[PDB]
Amino acid sequence: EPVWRSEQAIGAIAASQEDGVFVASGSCLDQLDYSLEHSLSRLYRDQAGNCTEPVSLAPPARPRPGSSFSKLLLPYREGAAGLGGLLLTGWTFDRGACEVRPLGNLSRNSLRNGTEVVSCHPQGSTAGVVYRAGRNNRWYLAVAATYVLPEPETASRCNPAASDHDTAIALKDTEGRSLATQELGRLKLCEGAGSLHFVDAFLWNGSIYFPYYPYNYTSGAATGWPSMARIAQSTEVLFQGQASLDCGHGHPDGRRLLLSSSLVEALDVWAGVFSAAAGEGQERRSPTTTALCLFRMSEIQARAKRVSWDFKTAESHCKEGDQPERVQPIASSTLIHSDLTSVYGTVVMNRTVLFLGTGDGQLLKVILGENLTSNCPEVIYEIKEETPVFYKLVPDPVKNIYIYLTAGKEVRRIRVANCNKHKSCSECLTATDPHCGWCHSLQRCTFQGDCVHSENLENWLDISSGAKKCPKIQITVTMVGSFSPRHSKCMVKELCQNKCTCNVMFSFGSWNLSDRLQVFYIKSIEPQKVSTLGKSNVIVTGANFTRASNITMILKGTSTCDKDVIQVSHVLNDTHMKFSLPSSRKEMKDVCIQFDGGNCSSVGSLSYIALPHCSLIFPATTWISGGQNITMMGRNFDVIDNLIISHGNINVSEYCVATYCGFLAPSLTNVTVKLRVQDTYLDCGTLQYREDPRFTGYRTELEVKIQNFNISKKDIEITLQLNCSFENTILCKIKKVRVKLGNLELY
Ligand SMILES: *[C@@H]1O[C@H](CO)[C@@H](O)[C@H](O)[C@H]1NC(C)=O
Ligand SMILES: *[C@@H]1O[C@H](CO)[C@@H](O)[C@H](O)[C@H]1NC(C)=O
Ligand SMILES: *[C@@H]1O[C@H](CO)[C@@H](O)[C@H](O)[C@H]1NC(C)=O
Ligand SMILES: *[C@@H]1O[C@H](CO)[C@@H](O)[C@H](O)[C@H]1NC(C)=O
Ligand SMILES: *[C@@H]1O[C@H](CO)[C@@H](O)[C@H](O)[C@H]1NC(C)=O
Ligand SMILES: *[C@@H]1O[C@H](CO)[C@@H](O)[C@H](O)[C@H]1NC(C)=O
Ligand SMILES: *[C@@H]1O[C@H](CO)[C@@H](O)[C@H](O)[C@H]1NC(C)=O
Ligand SMILES: *[C@@H]1O[C@H](CO)[C@@H](O)[C@H](O)[C@H]1NC(C)=O
Repeated sequence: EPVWRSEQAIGAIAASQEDGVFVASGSCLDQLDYSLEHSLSRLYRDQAGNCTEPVSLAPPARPRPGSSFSKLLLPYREGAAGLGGLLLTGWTFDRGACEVRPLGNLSRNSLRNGTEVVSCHPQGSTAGVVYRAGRNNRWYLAVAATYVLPEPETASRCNPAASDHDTAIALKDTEGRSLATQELGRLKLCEGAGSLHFVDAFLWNGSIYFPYYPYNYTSGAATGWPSMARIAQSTEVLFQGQASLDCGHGHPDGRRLLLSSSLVEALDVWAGVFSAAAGEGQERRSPTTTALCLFRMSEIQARAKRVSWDFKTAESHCKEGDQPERVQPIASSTLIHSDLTSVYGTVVMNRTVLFLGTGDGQLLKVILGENLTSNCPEVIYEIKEETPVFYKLVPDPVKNIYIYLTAGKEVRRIRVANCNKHKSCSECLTATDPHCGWCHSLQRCTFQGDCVHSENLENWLDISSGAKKCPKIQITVTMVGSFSPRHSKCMVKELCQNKCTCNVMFSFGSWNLSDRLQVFYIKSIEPQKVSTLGKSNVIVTGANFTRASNITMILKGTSTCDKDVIQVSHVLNDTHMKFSLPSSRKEMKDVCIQFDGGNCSSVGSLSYIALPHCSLIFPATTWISGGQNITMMGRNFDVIDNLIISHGNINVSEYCVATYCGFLAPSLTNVTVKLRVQDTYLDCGTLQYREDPRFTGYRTELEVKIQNFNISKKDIEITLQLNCSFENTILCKIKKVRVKLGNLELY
């Protein structure tokens, strides 16, 4: 689990074919080894050495588009004959400058500079892709960006000249001086829809696609349909069409933000993570706001009509004609989810694998079925801090069993398949994980490369064989399935034979095997933040809760995973009933309640929550007398059942909200406190108890002298304006006097 922590939040990341992993964090761009251990080299773009962000960037609402300083960062020409690869990096600084440079030692001279290539607005979108075009097949760079943002301050003037005001897509040339854009190599804009935010750019079937969506950077709300603009893969912009993408299924007003994109290459299927406006961070965060939608590139390629809806065309006016066709996703695959942030699709052993990154630090992968039907996603890796996953996942190019998860300011290299939990064949083959296969020589569920050391390929049994094709005992007893060796020995108890041979045992040269109608009203439901371990007692308040025999609660979190259907635990007062929810995965499940018979009554959202990890303990030491409200800062404290103080246990109260919570130190000594939730106990540092401090008094004004404890004003009560400092004793001054400290009251 090798991690690389930057200092400022990651702005971009790419992975070269053989030159390491480039990560653009703040003002500086680092290159690392594929193990993310040592920054082989580093470039400073703004000022030497000091690579702090010149200005402050507000990390906005997870649905809202982020902001960074490194707009473009993409390697190309790599794997050439003799020409070392190139890296094209474009920054916000210097009017959106962009430099080509040698892919490798970063501190080498930039070959060609260039200005106004990428958007110079830190929150403006930019997405680029290089390709081959021209009579001599030069390397061009198609860049779609938000050049003009209506936020120019008279100090510095980013927004390009009045001629290039409405420019969205430009076909730069990586050879010409300063990356020159032709006259016709640019795609104009319609000035009505607010701005456009481009998410991606990729090549498919001789064309470039730019998935975007209209957007109001001032307001923060999408102002139209997420769309895809399709351009001919040439030297001059040949606008070939534009098509809206309709992924608002399962949500009232629809999903109009495009959070991330990825083209599943060998499948010709685009895969996009859409979301609806989730208020301010998480206030309208519903169980169905985000949705992974899969589109057939053929349908987008066919349905995109050249209409002047968002981009100026030479044959119409802005929104004075047709409206763009709405392309419908592959219906059997759309995966709804409360918080999705990024997607990356690939194909392994002729099976689509879509890794997804959720807004709470989960990387979970789905494996599409036969007719591209999605399975319920397995959670691969979880970030302990639940930081929203950066919207791009990059697969390790040199070892195809890794992927580089970026989150906040930390990058890490995580395997793509958590197949160590499978202990048998069936566990390894019914899960239908394409990366994982059973291994006889090791008798373990593992990757391919980790067990193809014996040259007989059938040693590592994969899924394409089928789950039934592992060895088993057959009755006249024999071995069935696919074994590695053709020589074994059978022994039953007590006939034995050898080899393909004949309690039961089949032993091989490397392994072995052995076997011997009224109304119904719902006031509310509490709590609404159940920890992942479930909750034994969920109280639903309402009315007439006794006029029914079979009352059920149905929770649905993920449009692919099944539903949690439960019966009422013990029907209390006709106004109150009580349920018991089981363990699940971190999610925000919808809760309907269906009585004896009828439609579900959607009581409201109900969010499972990660276990409470304990960050810090504010005082961290108090007098053996105690009584000081120790404050604990952490995450997900609202779901805490209660607290334990183990040394003998001591029950103590709690006064808490989501992130932090306090409690009077009751020990009356190094004690360990533990959050208990649903019969489980997690640790929280250690509180130490020492003797009460000694005092000396003097004197409007009052001066006191005391010989570890971090005493502060609200801790002390002096009745007749405290200010203290250590001078060694330690003197504290305030302008029949009484002083209360914890539980000790004296003078
Ligand atoms: C780095 O540069 C930024 C420019 O805004 C400045 O605010 C910061 O103090 C500098 N830090 C150091 C260590 O030079
Ligand atoms: C990169 O080039 C500089 C320039 O001399 C050199 O000092 C440095 O050692 C080089 N680093 C690598 C990793 O090639
Ligand atoms: C920008 O372009 C000029 C023109 O060649 C060059 O001198 C300068 O080094 C370039 N800047 C960077 C950061 O490469
Ligand atoms: C939406 O965009 C328009 C044009 O950019 C702008 O005038 C308007 O102020 C934006 N919305 C809000 C609420 O400001
Ligand atoms: C590729 O583009 C051509 C150009 O018209 C089109 O006819 C063809 O259908 C496209 N390929 C696919 C798989 O749709
Ligand atoms: C019903 O009993 C529960 C406890 O079992 C209590 O909290 C609630 O207030 C009671 N409601 C009525 C209407 O009696
Ligand atoms: C010292 O006391 C202050 C007073 O609030 C507290 O915030 C802090 O956590 C204590 N411990 C330190 C500074 O190590
Ligand atoms: C301790 O502090 C918390 C918040 O910091 C507060 O809610 C709690 O009531 C305090 N306890 C005492 C005994 O002052």
